[PDB]
This record gives sequence, C-alpha cells and structure tokens, in this order.
Amino acid sequence: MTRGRVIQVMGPVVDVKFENGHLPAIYNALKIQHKARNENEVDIDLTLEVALHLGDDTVRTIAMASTDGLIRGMEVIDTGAPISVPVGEVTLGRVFNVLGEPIDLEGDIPADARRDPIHRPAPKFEELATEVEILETGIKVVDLLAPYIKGGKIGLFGGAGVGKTVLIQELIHNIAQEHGGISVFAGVGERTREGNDLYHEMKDSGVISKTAMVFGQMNEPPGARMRVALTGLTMAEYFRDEQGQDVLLFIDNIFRFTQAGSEVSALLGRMPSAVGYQPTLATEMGQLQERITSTAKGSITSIQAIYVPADDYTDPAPATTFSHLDATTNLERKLAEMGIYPAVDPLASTSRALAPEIVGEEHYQVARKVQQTLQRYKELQDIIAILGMDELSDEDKLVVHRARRIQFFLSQNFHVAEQFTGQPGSYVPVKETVRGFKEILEGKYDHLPEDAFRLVGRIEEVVEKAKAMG
Amino acid sequence: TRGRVIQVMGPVVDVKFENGHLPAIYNALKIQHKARNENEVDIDLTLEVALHLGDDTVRTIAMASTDGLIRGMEVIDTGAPISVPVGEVTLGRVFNVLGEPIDLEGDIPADARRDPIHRPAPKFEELATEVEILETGIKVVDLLAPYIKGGKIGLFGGAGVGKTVLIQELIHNIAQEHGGISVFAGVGERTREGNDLYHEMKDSGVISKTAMVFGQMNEPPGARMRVALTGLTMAEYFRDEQGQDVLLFIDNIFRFTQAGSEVSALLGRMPSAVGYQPTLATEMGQLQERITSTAKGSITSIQAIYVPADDYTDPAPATTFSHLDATTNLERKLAEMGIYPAVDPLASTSRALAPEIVGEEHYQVARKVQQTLQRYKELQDIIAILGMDELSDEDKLVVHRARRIQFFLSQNFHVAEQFTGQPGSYVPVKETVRGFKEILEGKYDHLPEDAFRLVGRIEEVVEKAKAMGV
Amino acid sequence: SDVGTVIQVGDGIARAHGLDNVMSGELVEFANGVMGMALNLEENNVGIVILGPYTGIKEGDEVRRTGRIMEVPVGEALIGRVVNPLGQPVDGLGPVETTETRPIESRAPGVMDRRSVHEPLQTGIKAIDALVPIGRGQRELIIGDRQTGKTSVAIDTIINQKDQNMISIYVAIGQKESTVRTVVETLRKHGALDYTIVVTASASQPAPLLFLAPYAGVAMGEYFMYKGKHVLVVYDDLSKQAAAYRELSLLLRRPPGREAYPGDIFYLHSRLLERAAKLSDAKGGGSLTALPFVETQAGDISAYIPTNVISITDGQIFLQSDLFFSGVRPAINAGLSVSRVGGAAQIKAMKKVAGTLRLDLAAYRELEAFAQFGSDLDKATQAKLARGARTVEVLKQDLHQPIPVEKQVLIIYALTRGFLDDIPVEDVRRFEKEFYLFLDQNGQHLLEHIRTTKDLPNEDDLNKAIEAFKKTFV
Ligand SMILES: Nc1ncnc2c1ncn2[C@@H]1O[C@H](COP(=O)(O)OP(=O)(O)OP(=O)(O)O)[C@@H](O)[C@H]1O
Ligand SMILES: Nc1ncnc2c1ncn2[C@@H]1O[C@H](COP(=O)(O)OP(=O)(O)OP(=O)(O)O)[C@@H](O)[C@H]1O
Ligand SMILES: Nc1ncnc2c1ncn2[C@@H]1O[C@H](COP(=O)(O)OP(=O)(O)O)[C@@H](O)[C@H]1O
Ligand SMILES: [Mg+2]
Ligand SMILES: [Mg+2]
Ligand SMILES: [Mg+2]
Repeated sequence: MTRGRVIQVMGPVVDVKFENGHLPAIYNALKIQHKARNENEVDIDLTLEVALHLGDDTVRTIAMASTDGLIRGMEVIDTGAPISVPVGEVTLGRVFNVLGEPIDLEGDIPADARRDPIHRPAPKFEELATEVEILETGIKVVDLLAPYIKGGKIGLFGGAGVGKTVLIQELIHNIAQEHGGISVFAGVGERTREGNDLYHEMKDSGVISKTAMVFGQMNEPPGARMRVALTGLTMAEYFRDEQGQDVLLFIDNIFRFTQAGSEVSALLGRMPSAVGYQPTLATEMGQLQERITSTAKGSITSIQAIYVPADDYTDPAPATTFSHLDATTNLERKLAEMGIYPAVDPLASTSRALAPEIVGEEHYQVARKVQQTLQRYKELQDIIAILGMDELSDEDKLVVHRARRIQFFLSQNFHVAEQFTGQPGSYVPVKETVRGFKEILEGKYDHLPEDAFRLVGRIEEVVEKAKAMG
Repeated sequence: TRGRVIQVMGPVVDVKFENGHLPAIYNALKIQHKARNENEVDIDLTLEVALHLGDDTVRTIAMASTDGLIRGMEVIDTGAPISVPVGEVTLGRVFNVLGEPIDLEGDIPADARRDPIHRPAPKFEELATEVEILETGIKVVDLLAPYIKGGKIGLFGGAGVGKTVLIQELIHNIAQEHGGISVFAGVGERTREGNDLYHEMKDSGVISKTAMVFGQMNEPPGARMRVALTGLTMAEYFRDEQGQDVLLFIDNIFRFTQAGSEVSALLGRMPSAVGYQPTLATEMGQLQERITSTAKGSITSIQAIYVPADDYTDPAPATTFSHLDATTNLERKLAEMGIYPAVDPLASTSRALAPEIVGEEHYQVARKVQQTLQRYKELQDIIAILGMDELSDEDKLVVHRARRIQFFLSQNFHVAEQFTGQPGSYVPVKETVRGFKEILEGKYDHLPEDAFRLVGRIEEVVEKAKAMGV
Repeated sequence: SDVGTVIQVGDGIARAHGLDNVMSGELVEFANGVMGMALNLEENNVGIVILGPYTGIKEGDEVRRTGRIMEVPVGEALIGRVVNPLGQPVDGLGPVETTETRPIESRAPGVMDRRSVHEPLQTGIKAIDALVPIGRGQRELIIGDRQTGKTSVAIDTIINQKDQNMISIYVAIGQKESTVRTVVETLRKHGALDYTIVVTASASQPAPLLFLAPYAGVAMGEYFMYKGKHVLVVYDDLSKQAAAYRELSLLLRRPPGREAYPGDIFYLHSRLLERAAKLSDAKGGGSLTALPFVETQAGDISAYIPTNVISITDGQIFLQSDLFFSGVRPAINAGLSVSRVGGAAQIKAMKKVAGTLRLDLAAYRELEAFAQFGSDLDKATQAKLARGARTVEVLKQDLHQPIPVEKQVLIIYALTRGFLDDIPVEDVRRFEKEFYLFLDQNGQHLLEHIRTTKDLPNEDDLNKAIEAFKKTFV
C-alpha cells in the first residue's frame, strides 16, 4: 500500500507521516529497507511497532533494532498486520530472534510456513477448563514438597548465583528425557554467553530437536526484549491449538520484561509511577500470564524464574508476579554455599496443590512430618550453637539426628552437574521419593554415617555409598 | 553597539541586540541610566551573557540588584569578559566581584594590568606530584590523616560543628611560617567573619603577603558565583607569571552551586537530582580543575564544604569528594560529646597515608588506633542491646583503652582562647606518635578518662591528673 | 539543502536550521572548527552536542555535516601512550602514528561465535583468586563506596598481568587529571606501562567526550581481540558516565525517568558491556574481559544504576569500608560476592583446595556472628572459631604485592589441612612470608611440579616441605 515518510528520530522512537491519510492500526509492523544512493548514506533494515497516533496523519513507533543512520524523508512501508512469527513444524530445533528470523546459520525458514500474529485477543471464559493434573519432575524436593500442576504457572525465586538457571535447564532436560513433551524456551534479555552455553549444552544433550528457542538479546532496544516473550508464547499457542498436546513454556526472567516495559513507557513520554515503573504494569503482566491458560485441549504449563533485587519481596514486579503463581519455589544463597544441591528452601516453598486429596494422604503425611522435623531442627540449632548437642534431651537428640540426614538426602546429583563436578546424575520417581523419606523418617538407617546421604539419588544409593566409604 | 532590555525576571535579564552584532558567551554588558524624571531611578548594572536565543535575543545573568529596570533601556557592549586587575598591586587590597576595590584606602589606576577570568584548564603534561608532609600541629590531622604540601585539602561538616575554627587555626599556624602569597575568597560567608579576619590579619601584619576578594551571601547569585573564579584568577597569575608559591583559601564553596541552581531554575533548564541543575558536574569540575599545581608553580588549597542537612548523600558533596587529595569530615555528634575538633577518626584519610611516606611506626600506630576505634564503634551497639556487663575481659580492656584514645584526640586550640580562655598548644608529630604508642601499650592504666580531655601533650595529661588529685 | 545556520547556542548544545539530509549520529563541523554529533532530528531543527570548546559559536554561523561517523584510530603503536577519547595524544611525545581507524558504533559477537570460559585471569590477590575466580571473557563487576581500596585491586591485577600476555587498557572517566598522572606513575615505576594503554576523560572536558569515552576504550580491545590477543579493560567509574549521559540528555529536552535518567540508560550500558566476550577457536581465540567500577553512597547497592549494572554483569565484588577499617584488606565481602564462572575458570588444584576453604569460611561466617557473646563454650565450637580466625588471618596481604598462584595454593593447603593450629594468630602473617622464602630456597621442587603439571603435587612432598619449614619457625 501507499508509502509513508519519516519526520523525526529520537533514538528508539521514530515518527512517520502518512500524507494521504490511510493510517495503520496500533501494534502494526512497519518495514524500512534502504539502499545508499551516495557514498555518504548507509544501508539499513529496520522493523517498527506502532504505539500511538498523534493526529495530522502522524504516528509514533518504537523500533525493534538500532536506529543509527536514519535519514529524514526516507519511505516507510506498512505490512498491514502485527509482527508475524512463522510457526509450525519448521520451528523445532532452531533459534529465532524477536522478529522470528533464524539466528542459527543452519538455514532460513521459507515462505511455506504459516505465520501467526503475535498480538491476539485472549481466550474467553466459556472455553477454559478447571481440571488439575500433577506434573512429575523427578527432583526429590520439588516432587515431595512443591508439586507442579499442568496449566499452572510455577515461579522460581532467589538471589544471584544460587542455581535457578541450572535448575530450569536440568528440568528441561529431564522433562524431554522422560515425559517427551514439546517445550519452548524464551530468553528475555539473556546473557549472550549464557545463551550460547545453553545452546551448546542442549545440542550435546540431544534435546534441541524436541524443543524450540527464541532469544531477545540485551543489546537490543527495550521493545524487542518486551516482545520476545510474546513471540515465544505464540509458538506455544500454535503448537497447542493445532497439535493439541501438553506444551511447556520456559521464560528466562520476567524482571527484564518489566524493566523493558518501564523503559518503553519512559521513552514514549508517560508519567512514572510506583518505583519509577510505567503506569501500565499490572495490565501487561496480566496479559502475558493470562494468555498462558490450560484449555481442554492443551496445558501450556510454564516455569518462570525471577530475581529478587535486594532480598526484599516487595518490589512491584515480584509482587505482581507473586499474585499470579500457583506454586512458588524460592532459592537461598546459604543453601547454595552449603554442600546441599539444589539450593531450595523447604519451608518457604509452597504449592496450592499440596492438598491431601490431590497428592494422596501418604504424601501429605510424609511431607508434614518432614517439615515438622525441619522446624524443630531450626529452632534447636540456636541451643546447639552455645551449649552443644549434648545438653538437649534424648527426644531433641533424635530429632536433630534425623533432621541432618533429611537435609542431606534432600540433595541429589543430576545430569547437568557433569560440567561442574563430573558426576553422571540420577532420576528418582515420586513413589521412590516418598518411600525413601518415609523410611528415613521411621529411622531404619540410624546406624549409617551421615555422609552417605550427601548427593545420591535413590536410598539404595545411600546404601551403596555407605558400602563404598566403609 | 547597544541592545535593548525586553524582559527581567529576578536575577535574569533579557537583552536584545538588534544592531546585527551579538556578544559571545561570558561577555560583559554595561547598563548606565540617568533618571529622566523623579519617578525613574538611576541604575548602574553589569550583565554577563549565559545563553543565546533565536531572534538576536540573549539571556544574561545580572551581577547586582535588578530593581528599577525598565523595558526599552539600552545596554552597552564591552566586547570582552569580566576583566580583573591582577599583579603586584593587588597585595593588601580588597576587591569585589567586578574587580573594584572595597576598602576606602585607595583606588586602582588604569596603568594596572587587567586580564579576563575565563580560560581553559592546564593540560596533562604540565602537572607534577610529590608526597611531602605539611605539618599542622593538630593531633588528629597529623597522626591519623596527614595533609600534604601541594595537595588539595577539604573540610566537610554541617552548620555549627567547628568548621571555621579549623580554618582560622590553620591559617594562623601556616601563614605565620610560610613565605607564600595567600589569597582569601569567602563565598557567601558571614561578613562579620570577614571583618574580624581582616582585623586579625592587620594585627598579624600578613596583609602585605595577602590579597582578598569577597562575595557576600546577601549579594545576588552572580557575585557569589564569579567571586571564587576571580580569586582563582589572581592566584593563577601569582602561581605562573610570578613563579611564586601561593595558597588559596575558600570558605563554603557549595554556595557556588547553590547560586548556580538559583539562576538555572530561571534559565529554563529541566530539573534534575534534588533540584540541582543538570550541569552541576561540568561546572564544578571546571572550577576544581583550574586549581592545580604545575611545574611552573604550586598551589596548596584548603577549602570547606557545607552539607545541606548533615547528610553526605547529597549530589554536591558527593561530586566534591572525588576532587580532593585530603579530606577531614566533621560530625555533629562529636561536637555534642564535647570532643573538639569534630574530625571523625574513621572516615578521614589522605592519599599520603602510606608506610614509605610517613614511616613504619607512624603507619602502624595509625592503623592500630583505627582498628581499636572501629571495634569500640561496634561494641557500643552490642552494649546497647545486651548491656555493659556481658562483655568479656579482653572486651572490657578494648573499651577501656578506646575511651581514652578517643578522648586524647581533643586538642586545646589557639583561636579558642577567645571562646573559652585557654592558652593553646602546638603539638609536634613525634610527640603525637610517642604518646599514642604509650597509651596503646597501656602504660597509663591508672589515669582517669577526663585527664585526657582537651590537652596538647601527654605531659599535660599527667599535669591534669595531678590537678585532679590522683 | 545541505548547508544550514545555527539558531541556538547554550551549555554545549546547539540547534540548527537546514541540514535536511543529516543522519543520526553523524559528525557535524562548525566554522570555529570544533566538532559535534547530531543526535536529534526534528521537523525543522537538529539537536547537536558539541565535542569541544563551544564558547566561540554565535547565532548565524553556518554549520555543515562531515558525512561520516566518528572513528577511533587503531594501531599497535598506541601501547604505553596516554590518549583522549578522540584519537589525539595528550602525553606530548608527538603523534602516536596509528595504522587505521574503526567506527565506535559497531555490533557485538552473537551466539555461535563465542565459547565457554575455561582459562583463568590471575590477579595475585589470595581472596579473589581463591574464592571468586575470574576467567577470560568474564564481565566481573566491582562496586563499593568511596575510598575503600577499590582501585588497588585493578592496579594489582594490572601489575600481575605481566605474567599473562594481555593488554590491560585503563579508561578514566570524569576524574581529576592529577589522579591520572599519579596512577600512570604508579604503573610505570612497577614496569607495567609497556603493555598498557590509558584513556583519560577529564572532569572538565566537554560532556560528550565523557559520553564517548567507554566506546573509545572498547574499540582498541575489540581490535586486539579480533587480531587474536587477550585483552583486559578497566573502567574506573560508570556512575560518572551515567551522570554525563543524564546531563546531555536533559539539555536535549528528552523525557526523564526513574531518577531523571533518560529512557536509554540500560540500552547504552548493555551496548557497551555486550562487546566483552570470548571468541571461539575458529575466530582466533581472543578474549575481551572487563572490570567495570561502580560508585555507591553508603553502600546502598540497591540504587538504580547499581541494579542495572548488577543485572548486566556476570558477577560482583562487594567492597565495604567496614571490613576495610576492621583490619581485613582488601575489604571483600565473601558472602555477598558471587561469580557465575566459579568452577570453570580455575586450575584443578585451586578448585580442589578452594572448595574446602569456602566450606570452612561459610561455616565460620555463621558461627562467629553470635558465638562472641558466649565466653564459655564446648571444645569443637572453639576449634571452628579458631579455624575461621586463622582462615581470615591468612588472607591478609601487602599492597602492590601480587602473589604467584602456586604459592597461593601452597599456603591455602597449609591453612585448610590445619597445619597452622600451633601458630598463634599474630605469628601467622610472618609465617606466610617466611614460608614463601623457605619454599623458594628449599622446596623449589613443589613449585616446579605445580608450574609444569598445573595440578597439586604429591601429598607426601608437600607435607614434608611444610613440616620442614614448620620446624624452623618460632
Ligand atoms: N576547639 C573548640 N573548643 C571550644 N569550642 C569550640 C571549638 N571549636 C568550635 N567550638 C564552638 O563551636 C562553635 C562552632 O562555630 P563555627 O563557626 O566553627 O561553626 P561551623 O561549623 O564552621 O559553621 P558556620 O560556618 O555555619 O559558622 C564555635 O562558635 C564555638 O563556640
Ligand atoms: N592492601 C591494602 N592495604 C592498605 N591500604 C590499602 C590496601 N589496598 C588499598 N588501600 C588503600 O586504598 C586507598 C586507595 O583508595 P581507592 O583505591 O579505594 O580509591 P577509589 O575511590 O577507588 O579511587 P578512584 O577515584 O581512582 O576511582 C589508599 O588510601 C590505600 O591506602
Ligand atoms: N545443582 C548444582 N550443581 C552444580 N553446580 C551448581 C548447582 N547449583 C549451582 N551451582 C553453581 O552455581 C552456578 C549456578 O549458576 P546459575 O544457575 O546461572 O545461577 P543463577 O540462576 O542464580 O544466576 C553454576 O555455575 C554452578 O557452578
Ligand atoms: Mg541465574
Ligand atoms: Mg562556622
Ligand atoms: Mg572511586
């Protein structure tokens, strides 16, 4: 259709003037392709997302790529639809940018692929289902004390250097190894080094063929880092709507999504609010987390990680995301620096599906007794520090004796630790977890040295390690 | 050529040069008007250009009171920046911002040299550095944070903490001994302090080696802004063309940035920080960068910095902290405790506190004193929460010696003879280190704490204990 | 047309008519000869920032565009020199004579160009080398309050850099020139100057030079890493860079943000820090590691800029004046310091010993917090307290005295296995140095085994050497 001409450049923000008056709608996509006519000019290819109308046929757009080298008077062409990521079977085992173009050198997606507009109206009330199905991960702590739910949103909270990315990566591997379901990974402003290391690790694991990845790099304008999660969600959307199966969606970090929203608002000229945040925060978070709903056909379960800026669970982004979670697992630096891997705090991690009728009564009883012993140990440690373990009476002695072992056995080696410590790793099904924890609770292994429990999987591995140590 | 005034808003005036010629930035303009009728007021004013506008319009900062200005008056163009008379003639005399003399003693003829006030700073190759200690006779500075010849010295404190007492004591002690030209430039300080210091210098006879320029706080912002630059201009000639060592004393340089913000609000600059103008760091860096010691000559500068609300977090003190080789911070709590001066032992440290510069024994004594004072600084909190009876024997000894050490740092001063009626003392460095070593080794266990209060030498401590009847 | 008049002048900013073919970021030149960058294009005006002394410009002056983007001269001859953000010497000694030039605005190496970080970067500081390792390509942040022994860490690592074939660029932003001279002299007297490049941006230089300084820093390291050599880059202050960008944005009338910062701050800092990488073996194997510095008031590392930089970096070193005046120097907070390359960027013996060292320090960190109040305790608590005290005691080291890695691992092995039990705490500092001298004279074979093998020597030889030294000490 008719061309439009640039009028202003203010960094990421650009303005266009469609003289004839046939304006594009909001959230549309605009394409800039230029070839230098003189030796002074540059060649640029740019994608622009409309955000506002300012009257007099002028529109205000946010750029998805660096705007350096723009010239006033150059023509802009309108696509007529939002940024359309290609979807289908062609997107499995590849890496894409926010625009849906392949970052990998393995090839270019052809025109044959069907394209899904990223921006789409949400599912309605009548469609949604309410049934609850548990997802088994094979991790002792997660399966025992914080079950995850199909279609539900699961949050991972913690500080820096505690293993959230290791947990999410090893969970992806475990799910693809055992359950075999499709998965999609969205990197919102991921470290290029960490993205490349993750790509190489998954390629070595043979998992890439089953999954799909999209990356929005930190050195890109904030709008692309905002829209990358939505394009990943559109990939999972097409998989769930047409293939009708249990898709999973992993998101690297929502914190940078909120930050990108704040930056785009500041650029657009909207008044700040809360702690410098954009005026429209709750709405955007709500949309991103309400398009992820389990209909009758497919779940679109999500696992999401969030960083706590100053160890305070009060920043607007963590609170807004906190309002939306079915299960929350928070990681502590003290556990990470201890020998206990993974670093998951039992007491502060909860799931609303831990009700006795959902998981079974035996699971509920064992989990409750585990937490009771942990609380008694935490209370008794203060007395132990000053007066020692000998001062307390026999019941407290037995309680702490079991508690140390339970804290140790909550740990296990996993396949991703091959890089870091060279151990193969183990996979424990839920029934083996509850059996082992019931056994250690009842105390048939009081004679065993505590060191046998440190990083093994099944309890017979405790027996084998006790055999090895002597 | 003349320009017509069209606007006036407090300190700011707006000249329009419709003749076809425009003044450059920093140029000086002259206003001279004769009252045509009894309603009009005779006015003499000077305007410096600070900004430019489209229609030949220029915004100018007024150097004096703007009352009585009428639109349509004509402004004379000098064609050059504010010129200051500098040379040998300046010694003894007192000048205002424009360079006019203040004292009724005489006038400056046309024969005298006058040079502009604005110029670029010295380059990298001209600078030189040395580590020579500059003894002050003050126990705190000498023993815990020595000043250096040719090094910038900064005094930080709030209102009513003892800042000016240090300025006068240092000026007395060093100006009595050093054969260097001194330049004094009070920035927005009390005029009574200037008059008293003038009388004191006339008593000391140092006025023949001194030149003075004053900007009063009641004077409009422009004078408080340019007065420090004028004093610096005079010190510049004395440093370079004469090739003589010069000392530059400035009080509460913060008023410079305060006046800058006063006029910046009117200049139309968007707000920033805590109301501070956006261009804070550039201007303050320009002024501080011009105060440098080269191979041609050296400048030993001692300045004082006002803190708006006793909180060092404010952007102006924070920016100033980067431009100082030696800093002593004054704390109101020490003033309330009665310990004088108010220099905090645990936040003042010069660039010269190195083992090679000061000697091994001096460095070791300084660091052991600092360690003990930090230990007491945490012990006081421990005492507040737990009590003073739960401390260990060695902890009791640590507190015991910490009290005496913080008390001994107080010194009877010279200028305080007026305020309290004590003689005053000048303590050599060797006496300081020897006394501090003696108390650190606990040779004076028997003496009471009060005997260490406000004394020069440890022998005076012994004499005071004798007076106590110990 | 191409020619246009200036319609406003002020505070290093101008506005111009015409210039209808200008490009964002294009260099533009005035009649005065000063240079500037066009940054804002409006419906009938252009927003220009001036890279130099601007006082001479007047209304009606004609301004014309150069037609190019700013390029930093690059060459092998820059090493040892002191240069501006622009390619002009400020050290005297005549022209530097570079080979050619590179644009500052360039794209970063993406995925499938990099590789995992596997080779260490030696600093010679026992605490950071043992508990917070750094490897080539790692973007390690250092943050703290004023005058807390920050720059001593970078200077020590640059001095120790003599061991490894790395250019160590030092970029100073917004600082006093006399500090630049002092640090240059401190480098030169220790002989490190010949493999170093210093870039100086004065506090009084026009702000756009401070805006462009870090890019001029990365340009040379990028050229060297393209050539295949290892590079280390140090920024002495990002906070002044943020202040300069805030000032230059606010003068342009761009809308403010959280703390009057414009909307582009994170974009700018990510653009700067994303060029640091570790190129793959195919590209040549170069590396561009960075050690940015951030200044913070009262240790409120939760402020806007520290949060941005800590979310961009791969680790932090938290320095506190509390530990500094506590007698523990350099004042590094082990608990709050994290590095996400911890296991890969160390030699095997360093990993083997440092794991147990970190375990002991972690236990002591919690026990000491309140064990002090109780005078009388059971023996094993006393043992753990003594272990932690000796642990912290050993870490103390002299300034400008980097230690070779092998002596580090030997003394840390002596610490971890409890060989220092007999030694009273005060004697430990003399024990470390006399132990170094004794191993230099007698136990050289251990050092030979470590330097050749890159692994811990046989247990019997190390034990015999350590006990043999322990025999002499009193
Ligand atoms: N060494 C001292 N001995 C006794 N009294 C002292 C001493 N130093 C200061 N004082 C008292 O404290 C007061 C502090 O006044 P001073 O002029 O020094 O304040 P300041 O902190 O410099 O602030 P300002 O510049 O606003 O006056 C003095 O007037 C005096 O009464
Ligand atoms: N190991 C050490 N032992 C003793 N003092 C030390 C040690 N390391 C550093 N220091 C002290 O650190 C101080 C240097 O200040 P520092 O390096 O913190 O400055 P900075 O604020 O980082 O400076 P810049 O303005 O250059 O960024 C000196 O006073 C020096 O005595
Ligand atoms: N379960 C684990 N096994 C082995 N190493 C771990 C484990 N958890 C954490 N680590 C260590 O901590 C780091 C975790 O990095 P990452 O998961 O990116 O932390 P975060 O998610 O907090 O950024 C790894 O480099 C590894 O050395
Ligand atoms: Mg992580
Ligand atoms: Mg005073
Ligand atoms: Mg600093």
